[PDB]
Amino acid sequence: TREARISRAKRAFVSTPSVRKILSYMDRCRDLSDLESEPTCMMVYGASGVGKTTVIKKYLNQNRRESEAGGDIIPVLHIELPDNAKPVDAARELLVEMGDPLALYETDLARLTKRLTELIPAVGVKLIIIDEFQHLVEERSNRVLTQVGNWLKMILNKTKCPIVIFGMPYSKVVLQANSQLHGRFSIQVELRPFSYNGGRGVFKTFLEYLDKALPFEKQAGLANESLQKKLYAFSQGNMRSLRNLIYQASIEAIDNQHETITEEDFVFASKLTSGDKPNSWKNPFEEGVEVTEDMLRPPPKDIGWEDYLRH
Amino acid sequence: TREARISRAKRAFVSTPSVRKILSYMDRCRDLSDLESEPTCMMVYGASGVGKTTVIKKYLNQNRRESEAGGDIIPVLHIELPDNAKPVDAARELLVEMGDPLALYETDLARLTKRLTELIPAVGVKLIIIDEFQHLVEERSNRVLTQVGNWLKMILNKTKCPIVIFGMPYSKVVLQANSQLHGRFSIQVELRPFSYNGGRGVFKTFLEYLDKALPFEKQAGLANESLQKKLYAFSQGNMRSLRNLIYQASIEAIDNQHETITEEDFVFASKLTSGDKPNSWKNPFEEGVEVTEDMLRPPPKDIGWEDYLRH
Amino acid sequence: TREARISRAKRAFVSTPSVRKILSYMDRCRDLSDLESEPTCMMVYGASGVGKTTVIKKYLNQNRRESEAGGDIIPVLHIELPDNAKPVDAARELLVEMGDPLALYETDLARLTKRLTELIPAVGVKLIIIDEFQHLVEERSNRVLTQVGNWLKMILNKTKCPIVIFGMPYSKVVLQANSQLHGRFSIQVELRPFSYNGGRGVFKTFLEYLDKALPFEKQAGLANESLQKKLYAFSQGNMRSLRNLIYQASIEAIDNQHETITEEDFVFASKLTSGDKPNSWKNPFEEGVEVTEDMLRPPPKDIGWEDYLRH
Ligand SMILES: Nc1ncnc2c1ncn2[C@@H]1O[C@H](COP(=O)(O)OP(=O)(O)OP(=O)(O)O)[C@@H](O)[C@H]1O
Ligand SMILES: Nc1ncnc2c1ncn2[C@@H]1O[C@H](COP(=O)(O)OP(=O)(O)OP(=O)(O)O)[C@@H](O)[C@H]1O
Ligand SMILES: Nc1ncnc2c1ncn2[C@@H]1O[C@H](COP(=O)(O)OP(=O)(O)OP(=O)(O)O)[C@@H](O)[C@H]1O
Repeated sequence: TREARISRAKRAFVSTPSVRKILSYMDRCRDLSDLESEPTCMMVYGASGVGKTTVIKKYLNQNRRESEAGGDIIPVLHIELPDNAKPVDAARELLVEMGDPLALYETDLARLTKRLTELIPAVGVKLIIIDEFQHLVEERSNRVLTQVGNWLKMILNKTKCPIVIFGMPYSKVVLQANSQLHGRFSIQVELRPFSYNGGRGVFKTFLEYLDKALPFEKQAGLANESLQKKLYAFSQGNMRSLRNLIYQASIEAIDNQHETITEEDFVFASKLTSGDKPNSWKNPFEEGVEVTEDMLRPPPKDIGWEDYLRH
Repeated sequence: TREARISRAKRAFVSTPSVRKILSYMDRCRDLSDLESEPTCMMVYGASGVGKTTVIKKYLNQNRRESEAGGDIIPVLHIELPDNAKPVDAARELLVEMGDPLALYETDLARLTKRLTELIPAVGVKLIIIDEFQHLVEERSNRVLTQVGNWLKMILNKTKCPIVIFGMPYSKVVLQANSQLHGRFSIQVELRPFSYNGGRGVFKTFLEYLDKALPFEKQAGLANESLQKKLYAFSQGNMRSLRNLIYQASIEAIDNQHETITEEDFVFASKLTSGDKPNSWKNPFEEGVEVTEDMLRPPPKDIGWEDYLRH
Repeated sequence: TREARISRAKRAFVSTPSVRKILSYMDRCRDLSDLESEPTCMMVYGASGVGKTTVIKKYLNQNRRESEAGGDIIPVLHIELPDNAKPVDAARELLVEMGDPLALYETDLARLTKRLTELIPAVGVKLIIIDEFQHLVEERSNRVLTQVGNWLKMILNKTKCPIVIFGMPYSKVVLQANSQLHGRFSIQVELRPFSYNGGRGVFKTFLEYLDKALPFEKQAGLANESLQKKLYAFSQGNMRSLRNLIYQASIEAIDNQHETITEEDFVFASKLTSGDKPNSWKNPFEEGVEVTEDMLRPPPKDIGWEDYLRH
C-alpha cells in the first residue's frame, strides 16, 4: 500500500473560489487592524462538514509556520469553545492554546482576563480564529447563553484583535440576541457547499483538480457526465461524504492493485459510507438504478438549521 | 498601504453638536461637584453603536492625559459591568480599574467598600464613567436586579463623586424600578443618531468634515445629493455601519491605488458589510436600483428598545 | 466661579416647621431614655427626596460634633441597611459604622450580638438612626422579611436605647406584619412635602429664606406670584427637584455673570433637569405658556407608595 500514497490520497487539498474568498477575507481582516483602534472583525457561516477546519489549517500552514519557526510569537490561534460554554472556560482555553500552560488550576473570572489582556500584546497575537459556537445555543431548550458573547464583547473592547468566529448557520441567533454583538461582527461570508450537479462549473473543475491531485498516474477517472451525476446523487453538498467516497475508492483501487478507480470499488465504497445518510436517501451505485433528476435539487437555504428546527 | 494612512483613515473623529453637548455636560458635571456636598450626577442614553465609547475616549484623551502623565492621580475612570452584574463584581471592577490589583482574590462585599470609600479621596477622583447597564435587565425574564442600583445609591451616599452611567435607552427601566435612583440621576441626555437624509444639515457637514479628515488629497467625493442619500439608505442611524462602509471604501481605494473613493469600490464594500442588516433591508449599491423616499424615513423613537420588546 | 460661592449655593439649608418638629422629637426621644428602662422609640415616614438624610446630617452635625471632637464617644449612629437585609448584615453594618473594623471577616450571628451588647454601653451610644426600611420588602413579590425587625426587637430587649428607624412610608407594611414591633414604635411622624402653592404660607417663607441663603447680594428674585406657581408646577413636592433647579439656575447665573437668577436661565435649568419626570408632566418654563391651576393640585396621600403599588 505504502504510507506516502495513502497520506497523499487523504491530503489531496484543492481550493474552491469560496475558500479563496475566505482566505482573501482572512488576509484582509488581519492586514486591516493595526492593534490600536477597534478591529474590523468577521464571521463565517458554512454548514455541517464543508471544510471550515480545513480552511483554518490551510490558513495556519501558510501564515503561522515561519513565525512559529522563529520562536515564541504564534501570531494566530485555534480556539474551540466547550459544550454549554461559559466565559471562564473560553478564557481558560484562550490562555491554554496561547503558549502559557498555567492559569488553569484555580482561576474564577478575576485575574486571568487581566493577564490575558496584558500578555496578548506581549506574545504578539495579530488575529484570533475561534471555530465553535454551536454549543452556545442549548440542545433541548430554545435559550442561547449571552455571557460568552458579552465577555468576547468586553475583551474586544479592552484588547484590540480581529476575531473570525466560525459557527453553523443556526448560530446567527447567538448574534441576534445581543444588539452590538450583531453590530460589531459586520463583515460576513457563506462557505456553503456545491449547488449545481450538471457540470462545466465549480464541481467539475473541483473533481478534475482532485483527480489531478489523486495518486494514480493513469490520468482522471472522474469528470464524466455519467459518473459526476452519481457522485452528487451520493453526496448532495457535504464535501466530507464525497472525499470519504473518493478515499474509500482510492484505498480499494491500491488494494488488489488496479490502474484507476474504475466502476467496481465505488459500489463497495458507497455501501460502506452510507451510515450517516437518512433512510429516505437512496444509493445510486447499489444496483442497476438510473439516477433521477428530481433527487439532485440543490441543498436547502436552511442546510445547517436542522438541529435548531428539531425543537 | 502604509500604517499611518490606514491609522488616520480609521481614526477620523469629527464632533456632531450632540457629542459637543455631552462633552459640555460632562465638563459641567465634573466642575460642579466640590467632593463635599451631594453630587449633581448625569445619565447618557444613546443607542447600540452611535459613539458612546468614542465620546468617553475623546473626553478621557483631553482630560486624563496630563494628570496621568504627572503620576498616580487618575481623576476619571472607565467601568463596564459584567453580564447579570452583582455589587461584588461592580466594586471588584471599580478596584481592578483603580490601579491597585489587590482586593481581587478573596473579598465578599465586606472590606472592599470601606477601602474603596477610603482610597477614592486619597487618589483624587473628580468623576466616574460607568459604560454598560444593558446587563442589569435579564435576557429572557422581564425582571431587573436593583442590588447594583442600591450599591450605587449607597456608594454615592458614602463617598461624593459625579457618575455618568451610560446605557442603551431600554436601561431606563433600571432607574424606573428604584424611585430614589430615578430621582437621584436628574440630568439626562439623548446621543441619538442622525434623523434627516436630504442634506444641508448635520449629516451633510458631518460627511463634509469626514471627507476633510479622510487621507486622500484630491478633495471630497461625498456630501452630494446624488451620493449621500445612498449612504443614509445603507445606514439609517448607526454611525458604526456608515464609518465601516467609509473605512472599507477607503481601504479599497488605497489597494489598486486610486485618486478618490469613486463609485466602483462602494458596491463591494456595501456587499461586504451587509451581514448585520435585516433580511427586509435592501442594498441600494448592489445593482442599478434607485433609492426610494419611503425607505429614508427617520429612525423610530424606540431605536434601542428592540432587545427589551423581544420579551 | 469660585469654590466658596458654589459650596454655599449647594449648602443652602433652611428649616421647615416639619423639620423643627422632627429635630425636637428626636432630641426629646434621646433625652427621655436613660439606658436603663425600655426606650421610647420613634419612626419617620417622609417620601423619596424630601430631606430625611439632610435632617439626619443636621442632627448629627449639631449633636455628635462636640462629643466626637472630645474622643471615641459617638453618641448618635447612622445605618443604611443592605438590599434584601438580613440580621447578620445589619449587625455587620451597625458594628463597622461604630469604630471596630473587626467582627467583619468571619462572624455568623454568633458572637457579634454579645460583643455589640457588651461595648454599646462602654462607648456610650445615646440614640440609633437607621436610614432605609425599603430593603426588608422584596422588589418583585409583596412578601416582607421579618428577621431584621425580630432581631431589632431582640437587640432592643437586650440593649435598651432609642431607635429612630427612618424609611419611605409604605415601610409601615414591615411594622403592620409584626404586632410587637408595631407596639414598640408608637411615636410616628409624616415628613410630607409642600402641599399649598397659592402663596403667603410655608412655601413663600421657605423660598424667601432660601433666597436670603443664596449667594447673590442684591435681594430675592423668587417669592413672586408669577414665578412661585411655575416653580411649584415644575417640582410638586420633591424638594430635590426644586433645589436642583435653584442650583442649576444659580450656576447658569454665575456662569456668563448676571446680576441675579433671571427668567432666561430657568428655561435651560428646567430643560436640563427634565429626565426623572413622567411623560404626563408638562414643563412650564420651556415655552411662553400660562400654567394651569388644575396641574397645581396638592400631591396624593400615598405619595411614596407608587413602586409598592406597581405589584
Ligand atoms: N479544497 C478541498 N479539496 C479537497 N478536499 C477538501 C477541500 N476542502 C475541504 N476538503 C475536505 O473536506 C473535509 C472537511 O472536513 P472538516 O472537518 O474540515 O469540516 P468542518 O465543517 O470543519 O467539520 P468539523 O465539525 O469536523 O470541524 C476534509 O475531508 C477535507 O480534507
Ligand atoms: N464624530 C465622529 N466622527 C467620526 N467617527 C465617529 C465619530 N463619533 C463616533 N465615530 C465612530 O463611530 C463608532 C462608534 O463606536 P462605539 O464603540 O463608540 O459605539 P458604542 O455605541 O459605544 O457601542 P458598543 O460599546 O456597544 O460597541 C466608531 O467607529 C467611531 O470611530
Ligand atoms: N431646609 C432645607 N432648605 C433647603 N434645602 C433643603 C432643606 N432640607 C433639605 N434640603 C435639600 O433637599 C435635598 C434632600 O436630599 P436628601 O439626600 O436628604 O434626600 P432624601 O429625602 O433623604 O432621599 P434619599 O435618602 O432617598 O436620597 C438636598 O438637596 C438638601 O440640600
